[PDB]
Amino acid sequence: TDSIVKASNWRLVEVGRVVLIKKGQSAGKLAAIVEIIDQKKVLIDGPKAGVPRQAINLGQVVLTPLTFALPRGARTATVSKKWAAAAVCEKWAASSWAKKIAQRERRAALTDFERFQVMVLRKQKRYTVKKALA
Amino acid sequence: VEPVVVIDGKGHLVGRLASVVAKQLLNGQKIVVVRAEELNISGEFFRNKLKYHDFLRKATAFNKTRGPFHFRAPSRIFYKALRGMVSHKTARGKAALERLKVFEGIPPPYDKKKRVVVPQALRVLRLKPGRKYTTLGKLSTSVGWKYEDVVAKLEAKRKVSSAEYYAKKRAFTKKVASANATAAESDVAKQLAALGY
Amino acid sequence: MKYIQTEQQIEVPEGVTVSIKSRIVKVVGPRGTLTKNLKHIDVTFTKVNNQLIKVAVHNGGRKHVAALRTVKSLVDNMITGVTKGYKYKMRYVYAHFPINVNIVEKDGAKFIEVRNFLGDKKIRNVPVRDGVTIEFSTNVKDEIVLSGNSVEDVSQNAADLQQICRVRNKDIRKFLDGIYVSHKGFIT
Amino acid sequence: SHRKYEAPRHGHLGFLPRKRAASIRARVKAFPKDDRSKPVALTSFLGYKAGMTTIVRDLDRPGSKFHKREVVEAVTVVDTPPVVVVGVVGYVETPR
Amino acid sequence: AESHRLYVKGKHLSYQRSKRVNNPNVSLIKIEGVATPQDAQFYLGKRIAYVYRASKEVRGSKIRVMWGKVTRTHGNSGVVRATFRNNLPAKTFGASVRIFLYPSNI
Amino acid sequence: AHFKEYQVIGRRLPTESVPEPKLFRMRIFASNEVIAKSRYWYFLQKLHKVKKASGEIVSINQINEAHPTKVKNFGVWVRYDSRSGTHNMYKEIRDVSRVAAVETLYQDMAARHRARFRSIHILKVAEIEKTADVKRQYVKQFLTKDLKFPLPHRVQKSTKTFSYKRPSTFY
RNA sequence: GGCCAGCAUCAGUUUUGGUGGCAGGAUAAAUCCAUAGGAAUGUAGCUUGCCUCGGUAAGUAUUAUAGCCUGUG
RNA sequence: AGAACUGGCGAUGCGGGAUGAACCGAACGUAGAGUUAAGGUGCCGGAAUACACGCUCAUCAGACACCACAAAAGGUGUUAGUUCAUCUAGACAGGAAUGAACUA
RNA sequence: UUUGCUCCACACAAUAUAGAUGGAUACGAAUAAGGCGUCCUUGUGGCGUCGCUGAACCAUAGCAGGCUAGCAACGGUGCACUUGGCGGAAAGGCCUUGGGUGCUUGCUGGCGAAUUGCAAUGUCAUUUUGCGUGGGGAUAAAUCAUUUGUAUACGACUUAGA
Ligand SMILES: [Cl-]
Ligand SMILES: [Cl-]
Ligand SMILES: [Mg+2]
Ligand SMILES: [Mg+2]
Ligand SMILES: [Mg+2]
Ligand SMILES: [Mg+2]
Repeated sequence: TDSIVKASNWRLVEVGRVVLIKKGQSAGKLAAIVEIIDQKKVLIDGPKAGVPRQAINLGQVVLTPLTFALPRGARTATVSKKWAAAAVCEKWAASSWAKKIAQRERRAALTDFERFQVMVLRKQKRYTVKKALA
Repeated sequence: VEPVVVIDGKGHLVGRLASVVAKQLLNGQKIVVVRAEELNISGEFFRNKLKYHDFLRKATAFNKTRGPFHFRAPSRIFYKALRGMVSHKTARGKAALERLKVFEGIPPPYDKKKRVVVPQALRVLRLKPGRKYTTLGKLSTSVGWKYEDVVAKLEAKRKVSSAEYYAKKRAFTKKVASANATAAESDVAKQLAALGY
Repeated sequence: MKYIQTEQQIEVPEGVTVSIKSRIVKVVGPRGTLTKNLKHIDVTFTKVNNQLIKVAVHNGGRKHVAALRTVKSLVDNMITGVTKGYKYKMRYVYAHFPINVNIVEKDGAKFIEVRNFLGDKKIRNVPVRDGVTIEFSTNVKDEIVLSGNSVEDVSQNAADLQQICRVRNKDIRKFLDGIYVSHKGFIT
Repeated sequence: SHRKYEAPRHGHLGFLPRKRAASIRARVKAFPKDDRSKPVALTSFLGYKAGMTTIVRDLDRPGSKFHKREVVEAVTVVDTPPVVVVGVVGYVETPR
Repeated sequence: AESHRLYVKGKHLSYQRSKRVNNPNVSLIKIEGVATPQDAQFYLGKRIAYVYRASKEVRGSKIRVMWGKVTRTHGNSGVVRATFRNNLPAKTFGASVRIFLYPSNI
Repeated sequence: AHFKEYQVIGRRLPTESVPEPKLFRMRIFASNEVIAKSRYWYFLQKLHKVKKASGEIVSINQINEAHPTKVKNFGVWVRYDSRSGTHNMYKEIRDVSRVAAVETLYQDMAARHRARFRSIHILKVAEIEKTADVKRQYVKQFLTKDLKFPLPHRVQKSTKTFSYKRPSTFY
């Protein structure tokens, strides 16, 4: 018998935390936290996505589970080398969160003819799945 | 989008929910509110109890049956807040109020239907943690509502029936998901993935 | 000023097991078990090892931080309650009329009765809360001892016995008659 | 200005309105609280008022001046023939 | 198929108005799925028809139509302004209207 | 508004008796050049016997932040008028530029002391070069090594009136 | 040719988007690049004492197996 | 109650201040379109349950000029600030800060 | 009081719409925490996984949706019946057994459409009632007047009378 205490799994505001911008000119792009200014402001910089080094409000971004090692106050060139070494882009694209964003974009790009093909394929798949149930 | 929208009043601030519902009624949407006894009001219990006493002492001096009517039920308290946000003395206002139903608990006509929530009026999303709030069911009892225990007993019976339905539905969902899982990696499945579905 | 982070430490002895989930705290010890609901503080409990537990507040003000130390004290009292217990001792004080205190059983409710307080004909009855045991100590004149695992249960039960013997319509500086707590300590 | 002298109000405001009763048979609006650990029995009975008369009895009241002494009291007699059970009715609890 | 709809559902909210004065010549229309003035620019110039029923038949039908058009946007939440050949009756506040896809710029 | 920093150089009008009058400079935080020149004469009339009718503006130039992407700890000295009396204060602000620190200062003064723009004089804005020279505890707490903190109770924004699921505040 | 409408090409007034070429400032400031100096919320390395055979703890140490700051070009 | 200068009401509707002869905006033939003033945009009610940094929890909170009231004096409630002293040479309470006097 | 009253099916008229135009798609609780899957010693347990909105899921092709042929499955769904169980808070609904029958776009075919003339809701829903059909079901009361005084200004109330 050992003590049991449930643990929280919050995403921490820290240097090296990868964030996702949801508002502004850089919406939908990834950036890394470089330094914490105050409770609501941090300095971010994403070079790969073309996000300029800027001080941004924490209400403009969403923290992501990804994190990589990064010295405090690192410059744009240093961030780029660390970002590529950690392969942040590859790890992000492998998550279900990113795939859901990619699927949502694909849904809106469909044409009327392609939507007709989706219905035909869905009915064919439905016939097989319903048969397997019975 | 639904012809009838059923709102679960649990965990909703009364004033913010009332403003949302009043606008919906005037736009031509039918609304049904259930579990009105679980509504929340910002502020501690004593403050809201004091406020109702100020409401209780207002009445016509020469005839008490002419003055303001003080309804004690949780559903009618929410109705009072809602009627104040509608021009109820007009034909347009009367027609809007006929599109609304408020109940304590979940009556049989709606216990098998889908219930939604209003995020703008949710207490957990609006009030800062640590702020005091009052439950409408407890407030109504202290001012003369008689049917708190009856509703509580009926709600317990409904939850037992609802739990059995969910257990049966959950088992069926697991079987359906497995059928879809084993139907993947086929030619049809690959084509659907390329198109987003 | 919205302090970034504050922490407190809780020490767990060898024989005590603590289970905390969703601010529901349960402690198990040799003397028994205790439980407490803490869904009114908004704190975070974390476990370091089997011997240390930390409780923290993130971005809290002056009033919120003050309650963090209170939570530590409450859990500590639970832990020492189930490993050492609490013992409150009270003494009977009177000038002329002796005070007769006995244990009675009214419809299976385990009351404690007070007789002849300032020569009153009224019968004073105090309920005994669950988990509190009452014994009249020997080799000491006019002493009653209350013991239990919960400090709040023991302290409140002793407080009820003291409040029930208050003098009315008299100068209480002169009429120093009553039952007062004389020692607070541990069973062990 | 204030009334020159204070007197209690005439009448009781809790018996309003002073209107004719809806039916000649008055309604029983409350029944004794049920005790399920007892045999089934009625809680009320029906009868017809006949009149009043006078009785004499001893008084058993320690401490009273007229203790163990005869007193004269007025009584009312109600004619109560047995009633006939002709049906049952069931009620259910509702939020209304 | 089970559906044959070729229009977008809309609601008649009210007339153009200040706090105490209304203007029956302009009606405010809410379009489902539009919650931004930028989205509402797509529907500018589209024809609007209000369809209602009557007990008396005149030109071989018991159904009558009031025709209109979207003129401009209104506010920040996707509401648009519309004008009809005959002003919509005030009893239709909260009634459904049909926004067609013609004239088409696609 | 969004403040900008200017340098304003002014002089007294040249005269036959006294040619080449001395040049005076000061740094002004203002929304635009029109306000900046107005503020220049406002402070100059508190220090020298001169006014706009007897002076001339020589040059006004915008001053940009040398390192607009570096976090700095600024020490700010201010003088302001309350409802009864005048007081001097010292405050510390952590940001990436002087204009951003000054905008925060005006918001802070209005919020905590109800001081309007007309009642505030900025005596000096300087950057605290060294750590351990910070003397306000609400700034020192952000200078700790390997600072980390979560964001509990996340509240998401909904674009629809009705939701078909109970929201969660996990983060 | 009376009533009510649709489209196209124009004129007057106005509303809302996409996009191109130039000018100015510290001839934007930054980023980036080259070079010199410096420091700590001190990286590697090294010493020291407890340490469930590697993890901290504090001294040294200014780029090394991380980096950052300032000036100049 | 009685004077000075100017603008108003009376002789004047219209938008705003819930409501009001005088305040704010603006003065008026009959219509159409566009843009604004003062004032507003949770619902009544046309228009962001917009964005940003703080402050406040009241067992009689507060909420917008004219305007439909509140004072002296106080609070280890909470926030920021001024001056002085103690503290790395271990203070205060019984291992990092602490004490006192003041300001709003 | 000249074959009336009631229920069922459609036959035609009248009446009206606070406003159908693919589907109101059912756990509870917590939010400084949970959902789902999985394993065990079944717990305030271990492990994995999900969120960051319904932008979903289901449904969705055919004269507003016709007439026919074949293939592969023995599934999917509509209608009328039928077995059983459950639901009283306003239950008037939900689930299930069996066979009959129509459709099936899961796949492959063969004919039909025009002329509403370049758009005109281009009419496909459910509210109530009435008049004619035939297949069943059921054969009363109240009031005035008279009478009573437990009632009463008058009405009303309370009693009696084949
Ligand atoms: Cl009375
Ligand atoms: Cl009579
Ligand atoms: Mg009552
Ligand atoms: Mg006159
Ligand atoms: Mg007013
Ligand atoms: Mg509005």
